Amino acid sequence: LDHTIVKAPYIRLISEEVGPKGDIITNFDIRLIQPNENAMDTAGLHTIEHLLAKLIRQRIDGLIDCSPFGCRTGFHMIMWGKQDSEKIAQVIKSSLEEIAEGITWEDVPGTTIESCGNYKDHSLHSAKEWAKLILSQGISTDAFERKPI
Amino acid sequence: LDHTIVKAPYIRLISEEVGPKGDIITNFDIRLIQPNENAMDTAGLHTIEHLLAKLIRQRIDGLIDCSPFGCRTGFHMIMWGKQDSEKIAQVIKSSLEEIAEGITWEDVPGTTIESCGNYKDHSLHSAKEWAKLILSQGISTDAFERKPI
Amino acid sequence: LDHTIVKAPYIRLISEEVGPKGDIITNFDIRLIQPNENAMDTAGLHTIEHLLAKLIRQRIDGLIDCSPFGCRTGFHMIMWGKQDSEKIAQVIKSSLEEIAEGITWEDVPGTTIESCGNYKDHSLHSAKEWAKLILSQGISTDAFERKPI
Amino acid sequence: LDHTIVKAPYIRLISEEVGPKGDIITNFDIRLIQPNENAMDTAGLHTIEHLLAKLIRQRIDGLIDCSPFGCRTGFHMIMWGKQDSEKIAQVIKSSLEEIAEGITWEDVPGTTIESCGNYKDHSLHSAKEWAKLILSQGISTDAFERKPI
Ligand SMILES: [Zn+2]
Ligand SMILES: [Zn+2]
Ligand SMILES: [Zn+2]
Ligand SMILES: [Zn+2]
Repeated sequence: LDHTIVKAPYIRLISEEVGPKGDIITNFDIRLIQPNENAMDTAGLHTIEHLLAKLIRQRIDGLIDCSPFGCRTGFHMIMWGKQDSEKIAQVIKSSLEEIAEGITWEDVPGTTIESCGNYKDHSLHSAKEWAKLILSQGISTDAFERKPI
Repeated sequence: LDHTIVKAPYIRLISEEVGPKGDIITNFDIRLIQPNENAMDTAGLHTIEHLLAKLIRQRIDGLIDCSPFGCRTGFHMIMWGKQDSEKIAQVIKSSLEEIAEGITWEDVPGTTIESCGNYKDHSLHSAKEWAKLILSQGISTDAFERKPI
Repeated sequence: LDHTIVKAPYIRLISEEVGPKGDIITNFDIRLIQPNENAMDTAGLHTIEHLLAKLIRQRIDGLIDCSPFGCRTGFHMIMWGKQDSEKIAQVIKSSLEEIAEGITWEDVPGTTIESCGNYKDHSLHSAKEWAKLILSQGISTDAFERKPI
Repeated sequence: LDHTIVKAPYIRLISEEVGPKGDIITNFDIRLIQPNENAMDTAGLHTIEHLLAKLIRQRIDGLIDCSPFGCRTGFHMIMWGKQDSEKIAQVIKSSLEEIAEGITWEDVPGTTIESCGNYKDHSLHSAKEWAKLILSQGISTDAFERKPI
């Protein structure tokens, strides 16, 4: 991927893989922030990871994992089956809208020393303001051209 | 998982997943740091993420993804097929040893503004030093008892 | 200073600088975290920095600045005039108790986009939890020998 | 200060304080990054803090302290004696030009486990790239109007 030509926020299919018995696994680039222009702080990124794990699964089947990028500009989404980015775009948009306006502290799973490996590094405040910032730019179903929604 | 009773560094099989056509996937908790005692800085975590993606693929097949935890105490690793924590521990130990000694700056893939979403946030110094710190503690095949390899 | 042999949390006087006309300025190392064993996440550190600035001024005059170390293990405190490392200890301890016990979000100053240069990177959750952790280890008045206030 | 309308990078005199014997201390806002649009990662910020400490002293007298902002968009600079925002801008510009081109790993002070409280969290690569990015935008002598030197 040439990171200098994409336009975030976008949803991008990274790859599809076929297992031996023929199951398909799709990998998605969920870019929340424009590469090299900004990066999410660890606390909000961490809280958004916990929330997205929950919210996505309420909205769609087949989620294997949703882990953040080391570069902190988004999330790697792994799913069973072919998926297509417009459905994924709507799942992410809807989830972000819930984080922006709906989630309270008690809806954030795993914020104790027993259930999380860095439980101090959380921030609902950061997650809500990031979600709002990301939503205000529109979620595009294409990475190279703006196609919001 | 009770993060208070584990002993890091460890490799722990999280789950095996069967897809619709019977294909097996395995998810691994690659725990490099004791939960809630410390956390990797973003720069070294990011460089390690890049190097692991390359080093793991050189040593084993069927890697689907290896993404850092939002808590910054390790990596979530996903593979095709049944795998068991013993061979994964070896692959991880061997990769960390190469980071610790062998690797130079030109061996780190994706450190340019075109190839990476946050290309400034890298540190080979950090990656090397973290690698050696983790190695010095030993990599266990069990999360609850020290069984180093 | 040899960071390997200090015992944190501690307060340490670093130096007294004398002005051109004889005013004295004192520098303090406020070490909240054991060097190289851990480090505070940016959001907690940022929130604590906002709170400390206000809370310290409620308790003592002559504060010139209280800035976070680049290493994220504590704060640099600059004060007008000669000052006692023991009274500094009480002022910090008293401040941490309030963050731990009696601070709400509305009591954190400068948490808006107009008033702070990274207003999303805040966490009262992190600040409160770190303050509790620090207080429970005790604040020493000496860097090399546990002398808790 | 209204952070929404400043135009970074800039140098801004925050305040002068007088001591009982008539000594002047000047405080500066060294804003390297546009508030709320981006933030320096900890490693780059940490390495720059170590370098700015020596580089500034080689160029001007009276430096009391140069500490990072908790918001990670710049540095707080404290000096003996009367200001000169234009002269301060020149020193900062000159120091950044040195970081971008003249500094090697061995030129960074405090990068061992004895001499630094988080010695793994350093990155010459990050410091150099940030220094280049900042210089490409120009250092203004006025926070509100671009007067780049
Ligand atoms: Zn967590
Ligand atoms: Zn990257
Ligand atoms: Zn702030
Ligand atoms: Zn340092």
